[PDB]
Amino acid sequence: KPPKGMFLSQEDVEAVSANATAATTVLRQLDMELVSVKRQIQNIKQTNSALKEKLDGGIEPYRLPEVIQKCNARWTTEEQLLAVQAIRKYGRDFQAISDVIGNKSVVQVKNFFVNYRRRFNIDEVLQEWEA
Amino acid sequence: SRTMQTARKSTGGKA
Amino acid sequence: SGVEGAAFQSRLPHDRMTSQEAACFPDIISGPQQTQKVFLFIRNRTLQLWLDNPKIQLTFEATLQQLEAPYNSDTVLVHRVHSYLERHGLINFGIYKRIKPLPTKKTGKVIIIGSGVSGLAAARQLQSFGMDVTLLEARDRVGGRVATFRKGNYVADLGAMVVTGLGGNPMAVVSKQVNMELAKIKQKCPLYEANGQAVPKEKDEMVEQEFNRLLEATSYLSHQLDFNVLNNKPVSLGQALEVVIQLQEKHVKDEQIEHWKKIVKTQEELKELLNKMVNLKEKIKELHQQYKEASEVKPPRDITAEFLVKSKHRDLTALCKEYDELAETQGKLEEKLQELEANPPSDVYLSSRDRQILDWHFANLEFANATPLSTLSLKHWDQDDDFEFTGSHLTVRNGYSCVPVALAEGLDIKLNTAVRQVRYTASGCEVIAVNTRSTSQTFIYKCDAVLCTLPLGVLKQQPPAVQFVPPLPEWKTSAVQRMGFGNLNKVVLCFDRVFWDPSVNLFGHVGSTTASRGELFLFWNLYKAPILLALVAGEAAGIMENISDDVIVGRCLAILKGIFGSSAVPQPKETVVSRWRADPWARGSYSYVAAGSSGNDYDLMAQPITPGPSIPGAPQPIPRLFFAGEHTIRNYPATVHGALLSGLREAGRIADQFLGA
Ligand SMILES: Cc1cc2nc3c(=O)[nH]c(=O)nc-3n(C[C@H](O)[C@H](O)[C@H](O)COP(=O)(O)OP(=O)(O)OC[C@H]3O[C@@H](n4cnc5c(N)ncnc54)[C@H](O)[C@@H]3O)c2cc1C
Repeated sequence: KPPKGMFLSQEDVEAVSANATAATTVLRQLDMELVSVKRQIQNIKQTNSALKEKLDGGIEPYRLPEVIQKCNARWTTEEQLLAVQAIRKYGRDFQAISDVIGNKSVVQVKNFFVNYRRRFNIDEVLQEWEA
Repeated sequence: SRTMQTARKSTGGKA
Repeated sequence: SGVEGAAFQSRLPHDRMTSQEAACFPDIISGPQQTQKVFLFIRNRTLQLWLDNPKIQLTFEATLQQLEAPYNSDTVLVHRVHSYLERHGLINFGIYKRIKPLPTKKTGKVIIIGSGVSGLAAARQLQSFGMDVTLLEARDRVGGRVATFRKGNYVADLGAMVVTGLGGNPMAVVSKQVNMELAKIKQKCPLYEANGQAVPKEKDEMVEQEFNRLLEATSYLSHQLDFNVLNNKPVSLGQALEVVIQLQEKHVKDEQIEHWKKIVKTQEELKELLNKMVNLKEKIKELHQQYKEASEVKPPRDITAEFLVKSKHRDLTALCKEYDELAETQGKLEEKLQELEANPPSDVYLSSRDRQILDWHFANLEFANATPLSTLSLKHWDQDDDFEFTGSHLTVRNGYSCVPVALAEGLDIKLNTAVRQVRYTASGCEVIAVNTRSTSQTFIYKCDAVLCTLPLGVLKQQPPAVQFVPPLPEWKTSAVQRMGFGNLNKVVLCFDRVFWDPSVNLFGHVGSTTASRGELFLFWNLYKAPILLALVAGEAAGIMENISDDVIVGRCLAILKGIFGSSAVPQPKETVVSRWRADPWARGSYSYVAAGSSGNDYDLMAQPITPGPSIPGAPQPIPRLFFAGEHTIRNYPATVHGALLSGLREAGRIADQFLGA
């Protein structure tokens, strides 16, 4: 039952007890620990100030307009040929493939893999992507 | 002893 | 109740028999419950009767008269109870009109050493029991450490000053028997710091709360952690407080560390993230160039070149996604950092001013125990707390001396007679004293019993002022050595005009240093005439005794000028400064429970001495040398009422031995 906010463990008491100036020793160790952590902070905040400078301007000179293209069911030769290349670059990342092609949903791409398996040697293309 | 305190009677440690 | 309140006012449990009662009434306490309640009622009623009119003797006959049935049934029981109460001083103590005048045939002879309150009280009782009593007193007056200053209309006490509550206090009875002008003391006590300015209310309350928390913690350290020995030496209250304060300082520092440590953990997370973002920004830069180049290839183009533009577009928006989700994470860690930067824990446990004000409360503790806190037993300093009386504390406006003077009425008191040697043997005692004004005039008093009420200070004196022959046994002298005998002093300042707040009885002055914390730390305005009274407590008390009155009065006036203004504070008409440690008949102010001692030492001080037999193989002698005084009473040490009570106890023990129970 210690008073609430006083702090008094057997352990901490023994540490200030067992020597004539363990009191003032404990308190200097911690004073130094505190001084050293404060200079650690100055190091790291000054390091981070310099990094936030090298990020000046964001990525806003390098950002690209949103192209909101109306999705389409008919496969052009152009679109088929974009796909076979997209499959060669990206894996089965059906999302990526679709984003490249510009007007095919993730399902349409998924279907494409089965519909043109034989004709676009898609098994050779994924074997080629892995090596 | 503590009982002698008239001004600002200490309470800490007394039941 | 009225019967139950009589028990309370006599420091007795109303519904239970005490140890002292068990001894005289073994048949009743080992007997059936119903008879105990009859006893208890008879006891409580007889006390009530005495307490309702303590100015006249209460006889067994008048007691029996006023009981109803079934309590007046047994008339030996009523006689046994009445006699017990009279013998132990619970009734017919103090100053009262005797009904049947005192029998002129005196049984037994007692010499009482000292005519302070313990001695006077014992003397009255012993006379009333029919003994022949003589008191030897070294001073030119009675009262001892009740010492009242008198000059003109100025009246101020240099020793005992305050009745510490009437609830349970035998001085209540004495106040109905003697005109003490008892006046309630109001609790309100503002502190003024060294500059002369009120401590502001919020700080005052915070330091006081911290003081009591610190004290509570020393108690916790003592009782729960058994922190009572350190370097093979008993722990003092002063040490314990130091340790507790150090651990609060430790925690303040541990808390800062922990806080700044989580600031670094968060800055290092941010560092890692900012590096990740700087690398990705340069990756985005290059990849934008690659898309720019690929799209500057004007159409018409083959499908690999169209793919190049499209694939780089996708890759560049995907990386712009990552960097957007990372600057989210950047923004939240920067908020967390501004929060911790603005919520630091405390810089210090206590400021300089805080520790000064804390020291005032420590000085107040040094006043109470009349000693530096480094001398107090940690475990036992407050061992008498449960017997605190209830009610307001009161000034004795007549001067407390009115009490001993009244108690001296009709007693054989020899003033200016300093006891030098006490001799006790199996056939009786002789006390050898001298005249304080010419030390060659020697006196020899022969008696059956000696009651020693010499102050603990005097008993401690080395080389001794009083020699015991044979020497006191080691059990007594060791107790005398272990007990503390403290010091405390008073500066009385008498003025032509009141320049202070007439409705405030008490005000503090906070010293600049720990060393001087006791120095003129508390002022009292208690009297009708314009008097202020300042205390010198703690380490200051001993040191201030070797400084002149003019200087001490100077430092008082300096303080008071600071508080009320230089033009408001005239030079006082009369001044007085007590020097209790230097007084050869006191050698200090009052006892305290020293480190290494306990309440049990007070009981050892109270035990009478029994001499060896004169001729060998003679039967065991009776006790010859008895002890009373403030230092002899475990439950009421260091007080006027403890002294009074200790006298009553010894008169009874002595009467039991020499007049028979
Ligand atoms: C500064 C101060 C303030 C106090 N304030 C209070 C207070 O506010 N309230 C309270 O209840 N109590 C207070 N007390 C305590 C109270 O004064 C004592 O506890 C009480 O008066 C002691 O009574 P006593 O009979 O035990 O000893 P004392 O009154 O000292 O009586 C002992 C007698 O022995 C005499 N004597 C000494 N040597 C010899 C010798 N060789 N031969 C013959 N006689 C000798 C002394 O002169 C003295 O008369 C205070 C004490 C002091 C010192």
